[PDB]
Amino acid sequence: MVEQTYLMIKPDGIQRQVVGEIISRFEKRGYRIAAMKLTIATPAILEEHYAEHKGKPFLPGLIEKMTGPVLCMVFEGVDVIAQARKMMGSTRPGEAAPGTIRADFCQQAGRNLIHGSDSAESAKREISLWFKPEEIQSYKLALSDYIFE
Amino acid sequence: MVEQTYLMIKPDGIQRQVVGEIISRFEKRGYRIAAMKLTIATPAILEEHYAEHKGKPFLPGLIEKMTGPVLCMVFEGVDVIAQARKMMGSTRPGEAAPGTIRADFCQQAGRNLIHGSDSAESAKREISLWFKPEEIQSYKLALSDYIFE
Amino acid sequence: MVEQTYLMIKPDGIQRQVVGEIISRFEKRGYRIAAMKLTIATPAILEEHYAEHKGKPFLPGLIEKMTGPVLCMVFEGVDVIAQARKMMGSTRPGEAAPGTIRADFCQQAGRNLIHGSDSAESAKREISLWFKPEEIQSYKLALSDYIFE
Amino acid sequence: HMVEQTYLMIKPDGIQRQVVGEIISRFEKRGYRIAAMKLTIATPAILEEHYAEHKGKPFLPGLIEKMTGPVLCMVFEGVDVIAQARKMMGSTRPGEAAPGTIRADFCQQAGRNLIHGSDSAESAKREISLWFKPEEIQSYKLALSDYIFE
Amino acid sequence: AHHHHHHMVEQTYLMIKPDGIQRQVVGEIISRFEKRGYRIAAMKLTIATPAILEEHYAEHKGKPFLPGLIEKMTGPVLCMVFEGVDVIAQARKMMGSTRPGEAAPGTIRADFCQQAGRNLIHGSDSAESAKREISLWFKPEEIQSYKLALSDYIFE
Amino acid sequence: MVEQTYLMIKPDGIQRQVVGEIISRFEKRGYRIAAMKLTIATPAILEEHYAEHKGKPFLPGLIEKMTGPVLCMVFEGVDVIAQARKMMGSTRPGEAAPGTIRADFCQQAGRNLIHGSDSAESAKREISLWFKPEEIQSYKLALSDYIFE
Ligand SMILES: [Cl-]
Repeated sequence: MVEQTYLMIKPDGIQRQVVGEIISRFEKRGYRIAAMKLTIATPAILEEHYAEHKGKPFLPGLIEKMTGPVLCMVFEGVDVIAQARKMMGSTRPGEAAPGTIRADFCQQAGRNLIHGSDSAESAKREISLWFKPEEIQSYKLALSDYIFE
Repeated sequence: MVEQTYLMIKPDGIQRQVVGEIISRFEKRGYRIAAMKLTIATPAILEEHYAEHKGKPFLPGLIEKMTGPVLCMVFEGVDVIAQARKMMGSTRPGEAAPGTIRADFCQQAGRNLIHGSDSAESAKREISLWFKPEEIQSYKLALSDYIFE
Repeated sequence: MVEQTYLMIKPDGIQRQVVGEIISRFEKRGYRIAAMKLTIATPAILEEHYAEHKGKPFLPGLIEKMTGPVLCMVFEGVDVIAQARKMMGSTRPGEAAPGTIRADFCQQAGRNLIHGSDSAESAKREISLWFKPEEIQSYKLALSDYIFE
Repeated sequence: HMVEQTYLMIKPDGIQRQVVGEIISRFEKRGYRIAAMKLTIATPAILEEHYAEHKGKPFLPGLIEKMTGPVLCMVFEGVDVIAQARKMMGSTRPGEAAPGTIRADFCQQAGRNLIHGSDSAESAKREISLWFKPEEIQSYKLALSDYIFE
Repeated sequence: AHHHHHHMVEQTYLMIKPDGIQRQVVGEIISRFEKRGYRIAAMKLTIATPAILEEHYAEHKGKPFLPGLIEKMTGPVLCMVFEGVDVIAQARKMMGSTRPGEAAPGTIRADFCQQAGRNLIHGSDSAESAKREISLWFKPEEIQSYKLALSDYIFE
Repeated sequence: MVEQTYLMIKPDGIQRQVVGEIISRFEKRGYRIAAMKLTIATPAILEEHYAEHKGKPFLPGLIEKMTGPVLCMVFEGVDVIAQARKMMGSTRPGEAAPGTIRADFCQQAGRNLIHGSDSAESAKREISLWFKPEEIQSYKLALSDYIFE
């Protein structure tokens, strides 16, 4: 049993031109790219994405920072939702562990390069929000026998 | 004065899991990602993509190799069409220069990891074939003053 | 005072073609390659290597997965037995720390890329199993004065 | 909005193992700004002042001897950079340092642990002044600031 | 579909010289050949001695530079066999010119080295030399036959 | 017989934060850092540095782009003046060979990341211009026996 998580490179990842490095970290574990799309995030979609924060004082500033180019991604793998969260590291980069994306690339939570789903429920919701069903691609990795038990 | 080229990671680039490395090579020069999407190429679109080879005996082999997951990309930069061709290297990896993608990653022309547009006209045609206009994203790189004269 | 440990790249490390990357991680700390040999592991030698697991339900599957090309290695360094174990990370990649081999490359314990000795006793036994004394090479690293206190 | 500056010094082992660029890249990767950088050869006299906290301890003479050689003096600027650089360097003893840190990734023993970084705000001010003249510290703004800082 | 066509493959003898061992760039060198989907068919660390080096460099017998070459090469070496399409000529192209200063950027010798006498790596110059060098440095049972799982995406 | 060349990372190399990568390319060949200093280039020193272009119409724009942070460097090696020029590649990145700094990082001559001396006479003049004598450091690389014949 594999699962799928929603990962999104934020505008700072695009603008600092580290998209390839981010993708490589997930490919390195044999996670499969099931979907990928460059878009420019808009306030209306971001308000849905961040619905859990509705009415909170920091939400307007969060939406402003995210209004820009983003790379929407779906990666598939064993326990990938929780594992991708571990790979990203703490929301605050100063607290994140060395070897994680936020620790290795970033300084502050408001520019922390990447978003990943926090749960199976949120991954399903986020994938549906950002991707159309036909944009999720089903194929098998050739090295599957050497990646999976 | 910048232009845009169509670059497509072929199924071998997906399956060998070098997508991030490929993207990083173009980001390294300050080329801007104007569009990106993962799809599974169909014979119908591939026949149009390779229309110049219609009626040639090798065309079905071109289509069969490409019938699989691909990463469609548009990169923007100065002289990017010709420069991306130089970065990919010769169609036959054995004839490509060290430091090019095909020489660094590949052995044979039928598995040469990546496609790039040949010319201004073919770039325009290929971008329109593989992307809808709403999928092309316009934004400015923050480091523009240090990339461009 | 240096010691030596036995490290073995498993068939998944060979087939995913990450041998050089694995070796570089150990070279990076100034560990010295004292022995190295590519072989195809057989059930007979694998049963002796994994003798502590005879009678366990997982042994037949472990032997099957290990019956393939392997890279046998001996590395020398201060505390290298325990330190290589730390560098590999937990047997289960999902529990391994960021920056370890298993966390960076793998998903499941049954395909976890590499073996390393767990103790001085096991290192001595494993080195003797896979290498004859004449295969252990003694030389001094040129940068020794800058590696060892 | 508040950044600080720390003193980081590549020790002679970092120079001789020719990993200076890799070390610098690790700090550049987080958007830390190079405010000062110079190659020098450390002398016993400056090392005794740098390591004044260890005066009288038995290990000090050997520490000075190993540090007498080429070093790269550096000042990096960023949010919480003093403590952050210590996190990135890892434990003084490489065997105790976390994977992904400089000491764990490159080193074996504390006496050859590749790099020094200030341990506090007071030590950073003292060490920056000790090793650098004021005119060697450069002020400029990173073009990527809007995407590094909140 | 995606399955490869049959191609004849070659095997070349590549040897990391003592400078490659001592500068601790073994992994980086191996990665360059793995990156193209070349298969490791054999690999062994040894210490090269004058007698075996004299046979390795038999074409240089009696030449005045041979003694110094043997001295440089007396030390730890990594013996390797890599397999791939046209791998003998391709590996030579990847190593670059004998003189690193003449080697093309992106080759091993241009990227790592300064002078011919410390140029990090040896590779066979022809099929006949590869057969002879492999026999010199490896026993027959040390050559391993297996197939790369990514063959359908490495080979056309 | 070794020589010394003057290499200078231009403001675009500082601002794109590729200083470490540049330094690593020269360290990779066993070139010795003999001197290194971060400064801010002024028009007065830049006019002397570019004295050969006195009176030419492009000189004011060149000076303007170079007025910013720069990393002054001296590297020592066999034939290092010519070799560093080869490693940088053509002044115009579009003409530069794959694997060179300018081809790998840059798009246009006006933002081409790095300067290197063009001759022994220019290297001696440029080192004297940008460094005080006491800033040149004399020491021997411990890897010398494995770098030099
Ligand atoms: Cl924060």
